[PDB]
Amino acid sequence: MKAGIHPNFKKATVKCACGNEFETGSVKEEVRVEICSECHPFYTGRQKFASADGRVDRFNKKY
Amino acid sequence: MRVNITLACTECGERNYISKKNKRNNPDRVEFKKYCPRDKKSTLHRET
Amino acid sequence: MITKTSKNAARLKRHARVRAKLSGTAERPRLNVFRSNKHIYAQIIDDVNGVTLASASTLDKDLNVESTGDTSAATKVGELVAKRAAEKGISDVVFDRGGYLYHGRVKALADAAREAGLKF
Amino acid sequence: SKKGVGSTKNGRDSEAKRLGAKRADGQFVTGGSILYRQRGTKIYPGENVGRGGDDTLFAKIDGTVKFERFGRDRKKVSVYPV
Amino acid sequence: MLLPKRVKYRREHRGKMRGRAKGGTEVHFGEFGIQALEASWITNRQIEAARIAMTRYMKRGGKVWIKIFPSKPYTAKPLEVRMGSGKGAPEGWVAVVKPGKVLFEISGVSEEVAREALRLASHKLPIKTKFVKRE
Amino acid sequence: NRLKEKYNKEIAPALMTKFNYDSVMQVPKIEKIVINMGVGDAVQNAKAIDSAVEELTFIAGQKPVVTRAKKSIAGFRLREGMPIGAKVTLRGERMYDFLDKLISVSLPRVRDFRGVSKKSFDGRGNYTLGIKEQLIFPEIDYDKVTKVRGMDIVIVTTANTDEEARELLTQVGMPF
RNA sequence: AGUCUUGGAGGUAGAGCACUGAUUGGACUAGGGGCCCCUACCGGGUUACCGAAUUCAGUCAAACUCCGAAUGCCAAUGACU
RNA sequence: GGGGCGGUCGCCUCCUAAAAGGUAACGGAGGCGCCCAAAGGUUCCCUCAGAAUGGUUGGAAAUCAUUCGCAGAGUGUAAAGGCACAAGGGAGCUUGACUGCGAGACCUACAAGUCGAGCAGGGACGAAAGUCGGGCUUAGUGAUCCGGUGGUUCCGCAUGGA
RNA sequence: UGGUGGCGAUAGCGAAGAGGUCACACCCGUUCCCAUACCGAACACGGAAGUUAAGCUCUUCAGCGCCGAUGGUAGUCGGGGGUUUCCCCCUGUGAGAGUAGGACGCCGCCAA
RNA sequence: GCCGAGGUGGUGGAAUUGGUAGACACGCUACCUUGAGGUGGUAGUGCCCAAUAGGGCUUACGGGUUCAAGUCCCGUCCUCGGUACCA
Repeated sequence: MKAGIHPNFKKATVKCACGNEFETGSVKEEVRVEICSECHPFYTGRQKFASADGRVDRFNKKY
Repeated sequence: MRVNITLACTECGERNYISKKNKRNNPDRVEFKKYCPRDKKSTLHRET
Repeated sequence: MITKTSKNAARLKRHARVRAKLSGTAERPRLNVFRSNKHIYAQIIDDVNGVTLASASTLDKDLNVESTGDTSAATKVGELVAKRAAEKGISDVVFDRGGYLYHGRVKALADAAREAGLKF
Repeated sequence: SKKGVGSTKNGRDSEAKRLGAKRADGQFVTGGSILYRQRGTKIYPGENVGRGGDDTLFAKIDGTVKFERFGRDRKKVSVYPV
Repeated sequence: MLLPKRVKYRREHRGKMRGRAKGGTEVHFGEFGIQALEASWITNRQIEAARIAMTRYMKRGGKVWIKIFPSKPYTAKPLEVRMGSGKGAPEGWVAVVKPGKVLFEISGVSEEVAREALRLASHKLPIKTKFVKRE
Repeated sequence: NRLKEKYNKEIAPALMTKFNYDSVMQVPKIEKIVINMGVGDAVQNAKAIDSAVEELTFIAGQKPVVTRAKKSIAGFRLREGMPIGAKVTLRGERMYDFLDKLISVSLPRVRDFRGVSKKSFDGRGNYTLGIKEQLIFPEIDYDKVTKVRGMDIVIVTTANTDEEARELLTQVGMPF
């Protein structure tokens, strides 16, 4: 590694708003995250909100 | 433009050498160390 | 895919660049160096006759070393090179760094032969 | 009738430069004498033959001249002593 | 008007007409062909007239198979001009026809129509020519 | 640190017994990750190269090369030189850290994220992430962002065929 | 000096397409048209209307050579004349 | 291919050119009257053009990997010869783009023109072997006379200077 | 086996196999020498956790590549004849293409 | 026939000094002023696909140099000007 060229690297304690913590090494010493992988709904299988929401209109006869 | 260049010595002041250079790519006075047979050694030369 | 050619293929190309400009003539044998991961090897070759005259490896059960890849292993195999080159009298030799740098174990070989008395 | 047409546009040509073998195979040849005038290396220098700045092949020592071959499709001048 | 689309050198030498043809001496694309018994230059216009006579006698040609192409150009100085002062400007295109060279061919049509079609082709050509079957 | 241990421990026996290799060395490994930038606005905006010479030093601390055009192009108003695009190559520990940033931290922040494509394999075993917005993992700092200019990531395995690189990158954590 | 023997350099006559240019036809073929259907030039539905590049088979070249003569040339070696 | 008119006049490359060299025409094609202080030297590195795919803005084509590419690129510049052990690409350090030469050759009517191992004096790069007397070879140029400039244990119309 | 050399790819390419305690390697890390326009990919410094998958060897094979005759022919030196943009005969020479075939290694040195 | 010049929007015509337009003055178009035309005033203006955005054809044409060509180079057609002389 060239000296005086690269920025530093400390042990990043990546957080998440769902409380899940994770560890990398970055420029930032500590990182707070609002949406991680396990918080994002695509990673969590068939998600709650958009997949429960995305039923197309059943020819809305109902009334 | 391309100019005929003499390269005079500094320890002796004697001319002893010619090569060419640009007046635009080398606008400043150019210098080399060459051989001065009066001085019998490698010596710093100078455009005159 | 990503595929790589060996260390040895580029090593032989960069050795063949070296071999175009210096050779193992009469009364200047070629001092060749091979630099394996687990040992190191050094021959003293006539390239006119096709004959290696003296040889030394860290693959020698006499005068062994522990590390075999250390600079001290290269220094000991270099002093064996120069000692066999004095015992069988070539007395003047040409250093073929063989497709490597002149940096580490190879430079340790060369400095050991220059100290012990091979005139490169 | 005498109708005037001119203008060839293709007159000029360069001076003939005398390339090629100046000495032969089995020829006795002294040192420094030019063996082959060429451009590029149609034929390579071998033993005791040098390539010049204008890529001429010259003999470095006295001796006979041999035109052997460099293997695949490639030639070579080499000078030997007696 | 058979014309090469591009040519390296617009002014070439006239060459020499000696030896037989290198190849194409035998009919293999068609069934019936026409060989040259002599050597000549055949221009654009002779291949035009020959091929038109071929098409007009066959009245619906299976294939006509022109085997020679006018690659070589011939230049000509203008009328009533003295010798010298440069080579003349190019005027035409020529297929060099060595003896024993199959010029045109015929497939899918019976032998008598092929005889008379290549005969009407032959009377447009400057060469002595012969009919040739496939062997 | 964690993605190497996850890869070795969980993946290499599982992938080795999924593709039934006749040796441990046949198991594909992600060798390198090449991050292209490809900023060609250097012509009309001469400073712009420093954007992502600044940013890609922050994306991964290995400084990218200010890479040059190898051929003059008149249709792009560009002579040979006048450097275009930055380039990071990556192998070691920071790279598994970088896939840890991509998989676990960044790729949620793609603001329209769905299944990123199955059809981004070349036919040899290599993958590219095509990024259009330069702020995905939280270091990028909207404050220091005006031009949204995205990125090309070239995830390069050692896989010889293609669907075993598929089954590698699914197990590393890339969703599809 | 001649001739026999031997070794060479050089790429023409010939021949061949392996480069470079030219070029005949078959097979497919992304694509360009024309009949159009609706239709955000969007999706298409066809055609012996043309086809770049691939492949097979044939041609041509003073400034084309994967090849290559006969001669002439340069030599050495003895041999005679 | 009468003369005028037109065109040309020197140098380099190819074809003519007939397998050494040579070889004409107002024969066929082109270039030159420079450029480069790195586009020279040396040391260590290393491989091109295009294409198929995966790819934002990115388009047929900038930048990226990825295979296939002992050569379709490159070689400052015409053309030929040559080159992937580089002569083609990078980086470090450099000034041999030196001085006195030069055995011997090529070439040629002469004038000239070209090559040159090696020697000495001083170096450059390299650990060394070694390589370096410009660039990849061949164009990029002109005699003498007369002047200008710089330097010299040279002469200087009686002698010392001039 | 590993290094190193000469021989025209008859050496090659390509395809399918077999081998690891040594040996060459793939590999494991960068703490120092060094390095990477970026980076332990490379180059170096070390080490020996497993790996015969790749390089490497060692078998096969005639698909591309390569070597390659004999005969015949084209051409041509010399002599000659003809209706002479050319052709023919005689003496000697003699291709190129195509083939029959050869070939997927011969040969030195050193250390194990 | 030979030599020199020039071929540009519907028009006459500049760009001819190296970096991409198709200037400028006319027509043309939309609007304005007038009862209405003309003059006059404002805004556009090669073309075709596109609401704008935006990409390409384009400097007589066909082909090269170039990363680029209206310019650098050659050929075809045309229009200009000069020459076509000596018996």
